[PDB]
Amino acid sequence: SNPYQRGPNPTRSALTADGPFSVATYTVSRLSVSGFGGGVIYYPTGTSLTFGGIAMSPGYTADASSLAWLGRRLASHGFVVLVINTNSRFDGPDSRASQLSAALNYLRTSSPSAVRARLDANRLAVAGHSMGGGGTLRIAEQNPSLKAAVPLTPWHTDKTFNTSVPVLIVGAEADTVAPVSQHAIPFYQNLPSTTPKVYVELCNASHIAPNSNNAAISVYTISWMKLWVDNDTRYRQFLCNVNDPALCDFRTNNRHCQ
Repeated sequence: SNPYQRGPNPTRSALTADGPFSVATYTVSRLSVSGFGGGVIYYPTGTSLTFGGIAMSPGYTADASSLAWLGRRLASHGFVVLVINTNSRFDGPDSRASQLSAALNYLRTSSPSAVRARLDANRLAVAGHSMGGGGTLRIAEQNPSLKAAVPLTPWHTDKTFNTSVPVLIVGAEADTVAPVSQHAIPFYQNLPSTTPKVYVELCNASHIAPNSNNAAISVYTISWMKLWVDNDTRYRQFLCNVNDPALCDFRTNNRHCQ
């Protein structure tokens, strides 16, 4: 058996709404922590099981509420999710990477008792929007023990990231803030050919598509986290041999399908 498998057999429809786990929230004040700006933890309740953890970063001038829907969505499918606020809303992508690192260390070592009781500190991943997506790529470079990384409409002025962490990038076709031709697609192509990687492009979507309920972002983020954080091969079906009308491009080296 797989000891990390959680929840019933998935259907695509089930991954476009909140999942089977009830969700509690814990607000982390910025005065209570060092190395990042606090944020909000979404985590399963009404259960005795433990789950993998995810640290998520918002983008430039944005706060954790810009990703609240996705933190709740992920936690409801079986994850402990900390959506951070940054020390300053103006911090850049590599500063955001440092703060994801501090947030992960916090989850593992000094999170509240109710949160720590649901976390398997051995299985952690990262995600982030915009400059927070650039920070996701950088921390994946810095910490190869992470299980997965999902940069959402990522922005960074560096374009080559040497990481072995499995990466799924979400680009937005019509993005004029981090245009896919200058950001998402170069990040995808410049990742090592030996790293499991996937690129999905949302049809006629803008840079802020990740900041509100989005069925495609839901399906692919849940599935990538399930497959790699939980070793849950039941979610391969949503990531292999895909034809999704909400997508106008899908690329992969297919290392995750077997």
